[PDB]
Amino acid sequence: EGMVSGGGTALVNVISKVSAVEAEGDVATGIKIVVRALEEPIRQIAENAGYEGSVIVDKLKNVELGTGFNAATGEWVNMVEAGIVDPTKVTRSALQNAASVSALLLTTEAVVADKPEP
Amino acid sequence: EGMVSGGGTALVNVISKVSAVEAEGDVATGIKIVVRALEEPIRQIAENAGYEGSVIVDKLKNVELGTGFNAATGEWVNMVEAGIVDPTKVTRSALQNAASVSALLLTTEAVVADKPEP
Amino acid sequence: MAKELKFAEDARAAMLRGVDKLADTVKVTLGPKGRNVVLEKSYGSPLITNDGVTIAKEIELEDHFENMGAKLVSEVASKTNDIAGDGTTTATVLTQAIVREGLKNVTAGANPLGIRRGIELATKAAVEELHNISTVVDSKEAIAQVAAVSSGSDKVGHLIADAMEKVGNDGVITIEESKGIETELDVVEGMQFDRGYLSQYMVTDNDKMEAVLENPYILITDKKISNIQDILPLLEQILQQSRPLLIIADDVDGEALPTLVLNKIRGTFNVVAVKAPGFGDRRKAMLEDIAILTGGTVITDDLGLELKDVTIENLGNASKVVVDKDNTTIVEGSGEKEAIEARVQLIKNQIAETTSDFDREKLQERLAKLAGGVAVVKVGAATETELKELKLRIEDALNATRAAVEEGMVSGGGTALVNVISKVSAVEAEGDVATGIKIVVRALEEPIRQIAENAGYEGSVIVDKLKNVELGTGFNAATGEWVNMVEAGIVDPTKVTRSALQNAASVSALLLTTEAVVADKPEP
Repeated sequence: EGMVSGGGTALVNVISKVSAVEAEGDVATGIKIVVRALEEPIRQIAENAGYEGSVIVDKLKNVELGTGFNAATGEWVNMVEAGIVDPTKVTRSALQNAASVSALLLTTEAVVADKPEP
Repeated sequence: EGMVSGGGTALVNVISKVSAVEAEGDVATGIKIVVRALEEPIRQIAENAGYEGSVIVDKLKNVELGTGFNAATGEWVNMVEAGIVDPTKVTRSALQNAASVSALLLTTEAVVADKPEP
Repeated sequence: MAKELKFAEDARAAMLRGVDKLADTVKVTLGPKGRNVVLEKSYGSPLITNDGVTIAKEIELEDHFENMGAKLVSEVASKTNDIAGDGTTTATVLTQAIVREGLKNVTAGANPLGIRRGIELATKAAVEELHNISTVVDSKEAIAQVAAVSSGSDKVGHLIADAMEKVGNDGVITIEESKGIETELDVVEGMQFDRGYLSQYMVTDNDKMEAVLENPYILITDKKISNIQDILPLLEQILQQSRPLLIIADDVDGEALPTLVLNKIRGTFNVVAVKAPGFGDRRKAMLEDIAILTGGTVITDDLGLELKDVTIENLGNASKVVVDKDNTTIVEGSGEKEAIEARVQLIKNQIAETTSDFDREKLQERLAKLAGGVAVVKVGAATETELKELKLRIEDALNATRAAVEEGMVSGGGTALVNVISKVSAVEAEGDVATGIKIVVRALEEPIRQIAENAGYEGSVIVDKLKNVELGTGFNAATGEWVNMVEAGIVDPTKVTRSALQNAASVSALLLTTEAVVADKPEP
């Protein structure tokens, strides 16, 4: 596949293109929901390091492409230069699986499960 | 007294000077306490308007003095020019009263109260 | 006493539960095919009715927060039941729908301020559209027709038309019970001014809330009456005369007001005190006008007259005085016609001489009030039951006629509400503003759907068919046939619908933004 920015930076880097997709009604809502959810990995990583996730997300949305947040040091550097790189296949496979299974679960309406034995 | 920036912008504008105060031990701990707490008004105002408080605080800490956040519009303008101004006396009196009463309460060790009548 | 501080959605959950209870109790009476509801009474047989406002008034919930919701929605309906008798229900239904859907949307994020903004924008657009499409009722024949609908028998149409023409659009029209069997229209010299009673204890007609005085004495003064001692000789004189007393002063307060209230409650004195209309130099103008009409004298320090020196002669006299919560009406003042004519000519000269449009407007108001007179409708019928029924029929007919005269006439049965859906959907917005726009668009279908369901027809089918028929053709719930409402007479005042929509939207916006609810804890 190739190499892309690690640490979830690539996920935020594609937010603009997703928001650019045109839809209406529930389709537009489904677009917005994915737009919101795509920020979860980077925000969670920032919170785990003690940094405020919202601040990191907002700053990342306004920096040049290829520059992200180094959770190890808390400094905004070039991930490619700093070696914080993740395979494209891993990210795209995770996104595809999560989206597909979330779509399957959201359409569930009746659950048949074994009653716990008293 | 005079006129200062409204919407709690003045409170954040004095954070740097408070952090510049030198102390050690519990004195330094209390200094950090006040530094952290001084952001509460602006953050709460931003949250009431639906904006993320942490983002607003972080951005305000890095903008020029005299420019704050207009909660009514969500735009970063000049408070003096936009008329978002608050009296100096109000802010300083509120801060003094809050600090004094918090100091009195934190030193409380035993509470004598009337037992509810059954 | 102990509070029950509660925040977040659970407070709003209780609010919604209360509003839903009240709406489920009220909305079942909506529409011509509305069903009947049974209300409990302390004594006598229980009352069964389909009148929405009474049922809403009688509702009181044990749960404190649900009681808050009920009282809120009731106070909303209060602002609307004043005109006609149906606007007190549609508002409740719209409020319920908007609150429910808005709460559901807010539960999933959707910053409430954006929802409120969208609701306000949609409501403004809907009001604009309603004022756009309407059958303007200004012709005399149309006015007579509207006076001849609702109950309106048939004669009330012509009677109201002639009285309206004689007194004008804003002229005072009064309804009286003639001792004969025929209903007659009379125009006499009278005064109505926007000054209600100072207290409800001296209300003579509890059902109508109005204070009614027959051949009363009228006290006219610009002074403030805070001491009962200032009027004791005059009170004794009037008690000797055993006649009602009307008091027109700058303000009656202090100890004199409770004393007069107690005397009225005990029946010792049939006295009514109201504030003096106008302020400053203006107040003395129509104070003198009232004195001229009633033959009384204004008790002012300029003339050297004291309250204790007031005699029976200086008091104004009239045949009948009606005092409501906000206005006081005088019928057949005892003052000389020539003096009233001279005052009218003086005011006309002032109007022709004044240069200030504000002062000219005030003088024109005084001139029109003095010269237009009062239309008197002496209702006559064979039996007291017939007389009362005719009186009630004329009352709402006059109210609806005035309401149509000011705003106009639109399609009834909620058809007008659906007819404006397209314009509201045409409003451009994004985010939570667009969400609120969709909220209002969905909620606007509630009245017609509810009316269709009450008659047993499927609401969704009615809504879908109505959205695709020509404007002016709606659904007749009485017959189930799609006819021209204007031709079929199913017409509702524009003011009623627009007021209900405005009140419902405003109160729903206020409730959706609520974050913390403070209520008294139930006592164990």
